[PDB]
Amino acid sequence: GRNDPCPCGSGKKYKQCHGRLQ
Ligand SMILES: [Zn+2]
Repeated sequence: GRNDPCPCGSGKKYKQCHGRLQ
């Protein structure tokens, strides 16, 4: 859903930015 809140404000990005948790 292009939910890249954080300081990205976009889509997909966050998953690669704040989506990974390892
Ligand atoms: Zn981010």
